[PDB]
Amino acid sequence: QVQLQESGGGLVQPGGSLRLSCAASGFTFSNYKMNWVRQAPGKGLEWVSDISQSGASISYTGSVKGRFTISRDNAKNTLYLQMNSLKPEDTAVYYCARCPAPFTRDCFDVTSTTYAYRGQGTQVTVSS
Amino acid sequence: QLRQEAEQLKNQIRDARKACADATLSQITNNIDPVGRIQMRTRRTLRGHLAKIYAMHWGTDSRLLVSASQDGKLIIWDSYTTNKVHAIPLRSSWVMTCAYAPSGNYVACGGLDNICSIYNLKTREGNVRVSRELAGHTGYLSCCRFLDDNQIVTSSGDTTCALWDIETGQQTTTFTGHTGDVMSLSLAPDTRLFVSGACDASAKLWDVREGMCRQTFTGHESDINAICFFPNGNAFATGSDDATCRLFDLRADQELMTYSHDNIICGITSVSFSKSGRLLLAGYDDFNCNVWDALKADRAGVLAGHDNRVSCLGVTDDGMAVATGSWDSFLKIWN
Amino acid sequence: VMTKEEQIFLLHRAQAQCEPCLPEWDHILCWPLGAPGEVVAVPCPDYIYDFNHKGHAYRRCDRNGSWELVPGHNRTWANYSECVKFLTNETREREVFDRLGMIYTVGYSVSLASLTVAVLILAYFRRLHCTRNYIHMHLFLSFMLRAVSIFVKDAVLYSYAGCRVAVTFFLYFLATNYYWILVEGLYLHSLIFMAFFSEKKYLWGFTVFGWGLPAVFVAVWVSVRATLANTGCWDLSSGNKKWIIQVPILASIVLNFILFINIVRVLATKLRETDTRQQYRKLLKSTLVLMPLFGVHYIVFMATPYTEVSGTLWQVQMHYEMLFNSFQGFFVAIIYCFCNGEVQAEIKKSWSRW
Amino acid sequence: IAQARKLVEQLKMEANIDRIKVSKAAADLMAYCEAHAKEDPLLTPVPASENPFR
Amino acid sequence: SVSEIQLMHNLGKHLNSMERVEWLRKKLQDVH
Amino acid sequence: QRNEEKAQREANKKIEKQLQKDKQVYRATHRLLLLGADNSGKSTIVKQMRIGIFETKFQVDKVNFHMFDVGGQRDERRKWIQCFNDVTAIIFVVDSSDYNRLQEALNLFKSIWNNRWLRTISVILFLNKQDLLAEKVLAGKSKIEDYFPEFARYTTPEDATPEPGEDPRVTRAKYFIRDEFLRISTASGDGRHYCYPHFTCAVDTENARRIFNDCRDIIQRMHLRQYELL
Repeated sequence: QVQLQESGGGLVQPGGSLRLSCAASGFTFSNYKMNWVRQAPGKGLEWVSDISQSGASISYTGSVKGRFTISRDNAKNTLYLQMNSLKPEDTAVYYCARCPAPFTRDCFDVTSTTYAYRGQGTQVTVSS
Repeated sequence: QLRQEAEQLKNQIRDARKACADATLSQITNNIDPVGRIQMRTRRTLRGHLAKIYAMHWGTDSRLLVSASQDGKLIIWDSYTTNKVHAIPLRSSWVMTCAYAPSGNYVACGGLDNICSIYNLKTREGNVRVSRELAGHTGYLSCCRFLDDNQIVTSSGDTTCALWDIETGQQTTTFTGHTGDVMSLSLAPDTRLFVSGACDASAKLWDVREGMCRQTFTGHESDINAICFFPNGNAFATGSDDATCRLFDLRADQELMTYSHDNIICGITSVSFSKSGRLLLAGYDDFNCNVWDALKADRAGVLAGHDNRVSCLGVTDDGMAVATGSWDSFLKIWN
Repeated sequence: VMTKEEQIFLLHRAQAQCEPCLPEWDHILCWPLGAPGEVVAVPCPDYIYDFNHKGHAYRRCDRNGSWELVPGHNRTWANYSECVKFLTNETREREVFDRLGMIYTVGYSVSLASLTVAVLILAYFRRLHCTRNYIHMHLFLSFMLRAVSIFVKDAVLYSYAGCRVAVTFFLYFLATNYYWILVEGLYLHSLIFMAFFSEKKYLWGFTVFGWGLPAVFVAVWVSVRATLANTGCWDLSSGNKKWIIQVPILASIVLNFILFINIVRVLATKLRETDTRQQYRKLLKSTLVLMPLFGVHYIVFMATPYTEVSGTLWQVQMHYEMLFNSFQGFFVAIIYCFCNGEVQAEIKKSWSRW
Repeated sequence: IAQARKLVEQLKMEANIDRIKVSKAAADLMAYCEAHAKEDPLLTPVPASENPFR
Repeated sequence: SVSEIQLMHNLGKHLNSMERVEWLRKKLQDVH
Repeated sequence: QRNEEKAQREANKKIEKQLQKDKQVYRATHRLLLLGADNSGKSTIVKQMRIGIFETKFQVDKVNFHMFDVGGQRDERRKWIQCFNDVTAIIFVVDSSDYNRLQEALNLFKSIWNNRWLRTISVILFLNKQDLLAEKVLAGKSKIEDYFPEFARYTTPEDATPEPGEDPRVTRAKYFIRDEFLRISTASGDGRHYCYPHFTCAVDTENARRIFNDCRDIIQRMHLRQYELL
């Protein structure tokens, strides 16, 4: 079975550092263009960042460009999102979203309401 | 509490799967005589679809087949003489499915217009006319399968398999449980159960009488685009975008075997068994179909003769030939 | 200009007319009376086309009234040096004409070898049976009939039922190749200038134009030569009657050039809108491969009139023309049938399959 | 909470099935592929006398 | 002017002139 | 009896007569797919075409266009977008005013551009509600570089033809969003498919000519690629 169990998240004061880990299971991790998506309180799903099959090409939404670092570890089949600087705007639930097709650079439907290959999600909230 | 209880329920289900997984189909069937190199040649090519052929269905007599193209045509061919018995102009150009009734009296089709239109072939008037429209689905009709002249089972892109009464045109039973666009069906021989693969890597075995999901199978890693019962009806095979086909057994309830090749990185559009079920015929997106030995997972052979993506595949009820539609607007028959 | 036939007739007339020193025939002129001991001068005869007509031929009359003999011979002394002023005895055009044939005979040979294998490739492939390749097989056929008809002329006459009809085929199989290039240009120009051009609607118009319209002006030229000037194998110039073929062919070569400028003007726009240098790197590639197809070789020496053979214009033009005219069908087959993305895909597809 | 409330018994009805061994069910596919082997005109090619498509 | 036609004519006339000079040589020898 | 064979053959002659008759009509008509969002303004553009799925007809210079807007389906479009692989062009309509949603339209553009089946279809990309974009820039409350940090290092391109009475601030903004779409278009699109960006408002009396015009360029280049020119 395809399973994505995110870890990390919690309360950090603004400017804090937080390490979200997505342990994939039940598929070849090395093929799929893994993404990160988040849902603000009382707001629709939005895309945060992605990473290619081997980690070559990396993009970010721009709202978190320079503040967020994404890397994939094909050894243990894990995805990471290293947070550097947090803003109260960043309070949301982060879902570790996987690309549907295995060998394609396109990624249709990752921010969909009821996407199948997304994780359960971990609440990342920022306050003092 | 709900998340932990749901997860802990999946634990003994996974444990019972490993407990009953005593050996592997490969290990048991490693001593059987291989099917050997199978060479099927194109016997007839059917021409006259303007656009890509999206779906196709044989008749029970193994002679007439119906094909749908993305240009609003339902051409009913004569596979023996290569003649157009009928050409039905569909209201919506966008049609993703077609079924030929077991009696051959009516023919169905649907797509992005959300309606499984039934056409009456046996009208005493010159040509065919629309029998009834089936409104009630809120998603693209992926597949439509007849049970008998008055009962039709449909699938849509709104995670909804429905059973209809074509006399009243009301959705009698609705099957719910999929979390993804439902892409295909397969009715059991007795038409009491039907499996249904969806865009969530999970094929569900439905019960026609009850409307409840009897079993759910996972093991795929992407959208399931094709599904077909083993001819006895105690197993089925599925085809997904992760460039593999997995054979599942209802009574065992595991993944019996997988049909994947290192050089194949294209999804499967269509699968179908032979009449004996020994060959599995998977229609890949690399523009040709491959003939898998269902008991050894060995590539017996290849049906390479399509210019574009193979969209549909059928085997006649007597098994004497294999039709194969494609996006090159050409319907070829193999034997 | 003057036939051997005519020159024999003119000498015969002069001989019949011929039939102090006394008159006698020397085979070319009748000598008059010669004064005793005098040099006799006769104007170089009118009846000899090739003679210098400002000159005199000379004999000597004896004091004894006998034509002067050649020391140690029975021969009559004569001096024809002035008459032969415009004469020679050598070979310049002998090897030039032969070398001209030597080039294009090999030139049309590599065209025939490469085109015949090319037309079969476009023939038995059902997937390539588009209306565009339908223009190509007809154009490919034009350079084949051109390469065969020219071979026939050189073999038949340069090696009268066999020559009156061989010329007509040579002209017709040449006007069509000069016209099937126009159809190629008109077709490509109509795909780019007509807003959603109907390919199949006008496809029959091209086939009649490509093969039929050439036959309209070739046959009428035959119907004009025969009824006025039938003499010889029809390989001679009758003055301005040679413009009934050339003018309709030359009117095609200007239309291809006007169509080629229109295509290159548009293809310059398309590359600009797809960086200034990469426009050159692709515009140049597409413009050079459109030269063999459109036949813009011919526009260079289009309006050159009939010229003297030893002239440097005639020498270069024929060496330039036969070089390019012969190899066109060769260039077209490589560019449009062997360096073709679509064709190379299938040949390896059928190679890999088989 | 309601969505997950219905998930517990939906999955429970799936776990109550009388499952059998793979080995028992594996041999059934060989049994049907052997009984109907002779009747499949693609595993054993058919002479052109009774092949309608030839 | 199409080069093909012109060259054809010229070759015809070229051979005609050669025949003419061949006869001319004969007549010269006769007078000699 | 041979009577049934002739009647079967007779029907096929009449059937294939009808298919040829309707083949001319099918090939002569251009199909378009209309894409956008709730706030994109696809609804407004189809109103300008006065000359479960929604079929729009407009005739430009005696040429028929079918514009197909898909309404019924869910937000998951990775399996029904495969139907529209043989269309002339994808009319992708973007709301340039709302910068919050403008990144999502870039990802949607990227998936279409890089799709294994849509990788040969041109995109006639329309940036609607440019009127609402101008009033957003002039107010100054909404800052582009909050969403796009690269906008701080951007200048109006030299290939800019601003309309008369247009403020420089609008043109700098309205071309950064265009140029942002063309980064994806120019990254992988190599002669196979082309993007046709445009700036439309709700009060334009055009966008039918522009579709007709941009379609003619699509068909022109399709012909020229066969001739190995482009």
